Amino acid sequence: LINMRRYRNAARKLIHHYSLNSTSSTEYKISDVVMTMIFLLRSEKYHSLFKLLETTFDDYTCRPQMTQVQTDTLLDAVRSLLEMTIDLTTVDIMRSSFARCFNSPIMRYAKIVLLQNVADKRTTLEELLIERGEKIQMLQPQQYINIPFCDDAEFLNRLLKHIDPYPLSRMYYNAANTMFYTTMENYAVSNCKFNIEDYNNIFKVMENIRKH
Amino acid sequence: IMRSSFARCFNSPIMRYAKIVLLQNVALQRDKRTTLEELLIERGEKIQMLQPQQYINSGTEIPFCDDAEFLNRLLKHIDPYPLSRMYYNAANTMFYTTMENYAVSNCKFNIEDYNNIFKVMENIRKH
Amino acid sequence: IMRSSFARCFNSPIMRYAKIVLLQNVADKRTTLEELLIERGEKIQMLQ
Amino acid sequence: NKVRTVTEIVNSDEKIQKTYELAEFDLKNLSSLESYETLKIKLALSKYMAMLSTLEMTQPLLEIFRNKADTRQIAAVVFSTLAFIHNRFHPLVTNFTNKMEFVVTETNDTSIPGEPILFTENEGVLLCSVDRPSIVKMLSREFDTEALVNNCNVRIAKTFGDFSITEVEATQYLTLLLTVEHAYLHYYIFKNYGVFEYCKSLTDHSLFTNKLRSTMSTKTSNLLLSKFKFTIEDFDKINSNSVTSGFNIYNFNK
Amino acid sequence: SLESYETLKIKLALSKYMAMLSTLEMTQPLLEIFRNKADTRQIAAVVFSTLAFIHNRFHPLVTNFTNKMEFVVTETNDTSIPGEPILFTENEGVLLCSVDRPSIVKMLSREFDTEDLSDFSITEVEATQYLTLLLTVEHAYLHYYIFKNYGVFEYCKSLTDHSLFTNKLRSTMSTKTSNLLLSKFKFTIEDF
Amino acid sequence: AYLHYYIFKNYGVFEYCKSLTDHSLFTNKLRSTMSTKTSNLLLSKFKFTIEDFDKINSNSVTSGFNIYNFNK
Amino acid sequence: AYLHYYIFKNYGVFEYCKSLTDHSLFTNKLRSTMSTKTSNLLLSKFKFTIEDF
Amino acid sequence: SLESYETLKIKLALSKYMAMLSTLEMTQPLLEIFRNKADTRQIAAVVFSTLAFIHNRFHPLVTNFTNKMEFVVTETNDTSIPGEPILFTENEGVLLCSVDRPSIVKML
Repeated sequence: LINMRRYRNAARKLIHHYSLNSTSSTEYKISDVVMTMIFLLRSEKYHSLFKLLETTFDDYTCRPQMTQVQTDTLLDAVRSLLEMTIDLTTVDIMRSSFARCFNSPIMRYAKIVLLQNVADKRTTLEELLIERGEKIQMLQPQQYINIPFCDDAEFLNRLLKHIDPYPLSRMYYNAANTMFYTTMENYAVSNCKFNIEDYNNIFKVMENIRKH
Repeated sequence: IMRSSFARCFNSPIMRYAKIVLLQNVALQRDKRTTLEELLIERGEKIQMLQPQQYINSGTEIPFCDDAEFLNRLLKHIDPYPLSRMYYNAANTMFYTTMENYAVSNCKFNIEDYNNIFKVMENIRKH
Repeated sequence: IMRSSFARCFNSPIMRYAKIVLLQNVADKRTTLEELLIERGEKIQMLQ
Repeated sequence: NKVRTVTEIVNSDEKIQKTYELAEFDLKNLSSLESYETLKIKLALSKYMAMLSTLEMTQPLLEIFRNKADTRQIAAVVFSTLAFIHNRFHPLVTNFTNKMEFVVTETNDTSIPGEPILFTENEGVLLCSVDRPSIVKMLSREFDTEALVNNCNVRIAKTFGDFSITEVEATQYLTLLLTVEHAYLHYYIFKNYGVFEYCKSLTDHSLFTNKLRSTMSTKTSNLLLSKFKFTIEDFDKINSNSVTSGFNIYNFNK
Repeated sequence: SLESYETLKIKLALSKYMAMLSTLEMTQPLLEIFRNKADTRQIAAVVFSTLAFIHNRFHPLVTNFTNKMEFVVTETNDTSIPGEPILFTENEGVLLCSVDRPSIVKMLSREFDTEDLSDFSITEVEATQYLTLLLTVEHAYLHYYIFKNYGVFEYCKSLTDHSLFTNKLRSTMSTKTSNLLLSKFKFTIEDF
Repeated sequence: AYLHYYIFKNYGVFEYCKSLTDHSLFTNKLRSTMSTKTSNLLLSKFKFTIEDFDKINSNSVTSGFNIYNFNK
Repeated sequence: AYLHYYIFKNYGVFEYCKSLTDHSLFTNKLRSTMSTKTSNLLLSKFKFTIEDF
Repeated sequence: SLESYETLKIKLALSKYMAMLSTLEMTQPLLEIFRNKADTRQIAAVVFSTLAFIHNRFHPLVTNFTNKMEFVVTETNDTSIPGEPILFTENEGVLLCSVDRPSIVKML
């Protein structure tokens, strides 16, 4: 007999991280993987997800064939587990993450990786720039534009009072990690090499900008 | 023993995606002013965590130079240089750096202590 | 206290010199001195 | 207030005197206070929220970006954010570029991986691209709102002695503001140095330091992303795949 | 001609410090070393030998000095002591040195008021920087000597209360302390 | 308790709550006035030490550099 | 090359990089206090100007 | 006679540079070294010691110099800086030198 609630909570947290649906950085151990897999097996309506993630043990065995109703049901199951949008690419992210976690060896220090192996056309940033630029130029513009900056002291005072208890550092961390994860997921989904040199050089540019 | 091995294994961290880590840009001090003593205690605690480096001199003898020609030559080169202006510049840059550090550190500057620093003048003159 | 002390004595290996320890593993909320200071200070201010 | 210093040497009665103006030291001390910089950033964010409010944009940003049908609100929000950032850079122009067009993207097939807001010239007018699903995914992601990022003594001493804006909403506002700030830096290089330099910058952000510090570093305020030093966890290990036996003689970006 | 004799005193002392720094086998001028955070060995050597030179001046019978020194080169503000760029002490008989590099860089990089064939020449800025570093290490040595002569507690109390420079400096060793260039000038602060 | 209370009354609530978490401030806030005016303290009659203090403290060891060792 | 190197040491790799493209730092960042020092260079013994014709 | 004194200044400086190059133990004249792409050590030594000589002239109190130098001898155009045949900098405290050999050969 196992505790359904604890296993469900561990599964929820680990899947939240492994789906890139949350920026909560909590050190995850092998125990959380064991709990999430056991809960996935035990719960009847998560059997599809459990089989999906268990197929990742061998790299040569790929995703089971699911008819549209099965994919929709699994999407509803994932949504219920996360109580949050969620779609097929989230499932692909989860599959890749769990595959890399499972095939990884037992080790003393957490391994830091980047999203990869999701979604034939292995491209770079510039070819995508050209192609999507042409495609965007194809698209018809929707709105044509042809400005109040009020400094109402009382209103800004009330806004500051509302914002004052918020730990600015936490807000910056959340925003930066959200932008980073969205950029990485867009790169991986588009099958484009994510050049972290450029992304880190963005921060380096900000740092060099400040001190002048 | 197998249970202990499994306990060590289950606490092993798993792979995680990278995250953007925030580092403090400038050691910004808090609103409440601090005195020199509390600042000294805090900064000494911070220094304790640093890793000291070993310096090994070639020999124990005090460095020195008895080359006359070089000594009178340096003296001649610095001869047209007034001592008043040199000492004034040195003292004022020392004072400015001290005051800047005090202001940045949000620490109260005791004028009397800084004045007492340079009372060895009268101590020498009187005795 | 007795249970913790005897547990640590039993699980300790046979050794030639007496092992000096401090009390631990008695009584969820792992706290420090300052959080306790704040909490018990509020609770004491509650008391008439 | 001014402070006077006197130096006296033992060879004469001469005294050389200098006057220091305390306002400089007070300014440094104020700039060294954490609460001061926190107030500056929070006041910028509050001004942004007030600017949105006076434009009826009171609905949460996530709800604004989740509405596929109503494009006018998305275009107005992005334009207002761009104008706010432009005014922050140049506190003399209240109206942004007087004419520009907006196109909203709902497909991955025509999406740019990492630059959700992009700018282009259709030979007649500025055009701005908005990747709506990317911004929706950004704002809808769950935030870490219980963890603490690193004074207990003042709290101990104290113990011994109306628009509903949640933390999630404020984080969403800051996220959109930073995204539009990045877009505006790209747009500034565009407008001031040509399409060629803009598309060069899109693939190499390192040109920002040279094309901003020449004018912006001495004339405008501080940038929002410069409030904290951001680094990627275990950056060296992940970058080990691309390592050069280098010889950097033009290391213009430390 | 007594004032000329005293100026000769001070300038000869400064020239001897200059020549010691020359003999110490320097690759760059002082300021240049202090902006080079990559090479802490040279900064430590300069500070240590200035301390040794001051020690010999204060104690003319002492001809050698310890050959080891634990040192930390301060880089960040949260580990820097305002008003004390260099601090000397020892623990278990091992000399302990702390150098605030950014502070000394700011000290030597200020703009100072400026009211034969071999091409040798010394600028005013260089000489004044030399005197400034000598004075700073000399203040550090005063704190160090208070430590040795009256305990780590008198050292710590003097770090916060500098009147021990005039109380604990007895008149018997007035001739000894007069050897310091810090005693050749007075600097006072008056509100205005 | 009276040493804590003396720091309280003479240096404020902030210093009192600072002392509650760090007793090492006693040496600085007592020796300035008490060490030369009052009698000897009762706990100073004997030198008290914890048995095998170094071994138990080995959990918290610093590669230290103490320049303000105001408490030997 | 040594002038560029000395600009590097005295004012940062950024001043070095900016001087690599803008050589007016040879006359701005070369303060008159070290004029005697820079006069020791043989590069200071001559002037070379370029005039359109 | 001030112009004669200044010419004596300049020519004595040039002669001292000449004598330093002589003491540096050269097998060939400068141009000859610079056309010898097979021996980069000699070119690096010449450039490094000229840098050291200039450093001593600019800083008369400096008598020694670093004993290590990372150097690259440029051969192709796509790795050459126009107008800057030799460039000095350092990274992690290690002197970094770049020499454009064809440019200097054309100069001499």
